[PDB]
Amino acid sequence: SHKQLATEQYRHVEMARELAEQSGASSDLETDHQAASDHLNLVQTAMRQ
Amino acid sequence: SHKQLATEQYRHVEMARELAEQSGASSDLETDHQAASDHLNLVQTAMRQ
Amino acid sequence: LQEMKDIGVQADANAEMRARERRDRLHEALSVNRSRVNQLEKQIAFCEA
Amino acid sequence: LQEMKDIGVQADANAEMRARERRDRLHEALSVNRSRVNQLEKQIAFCEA
Repeated sequence: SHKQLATEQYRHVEMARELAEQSGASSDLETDHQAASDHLNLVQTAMRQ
Repeated sequence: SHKQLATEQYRHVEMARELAEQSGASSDLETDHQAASDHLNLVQTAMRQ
Repeated sequence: LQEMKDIGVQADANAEMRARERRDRLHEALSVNRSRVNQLEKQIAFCEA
Repeated sequence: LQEMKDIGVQADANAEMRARERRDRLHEALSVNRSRVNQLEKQIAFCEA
């Protein structure tokens, strides 16, 4: 029992040390997609012109 | 212990329900905010012209 | 000028920055609310499990 | 035309649709990534407790 749980904890630590990075990357990507939508709007405007 | 389990079940049901409500609210707000940003861009264009 | 009439937006500068402020704070408030809802839902799942 | 080139956008309808579709797909994929992070964080919490 004692040896099982510590290893399980370490595996979970690894998984969290992946999730946090995916989260930060996702937020940065959100900003990037906002900028991309801005570019889309610029193109939209350029259509009429 | 059976009575405590039943009571916790009740509490859980209540909270889950209200949170479903809030999730729906958040989605509607998302749509609203899309429209909002569109409006902002429109206004900027009007400025320039 | 006909194009200004077509767009129809009154688009005043005061209104301009005001609108952008309103909508941007609205975006961020939305995101925060979504995060809070997610947090609470995770708590509820904890309790159920 | 000088205005066109100052904004510098190519302003071709085909590229406009393609870019907008790609950015929308990236929005959706990123939302999927955030959701995935959420579910895996839920799993982290469950396992840890």
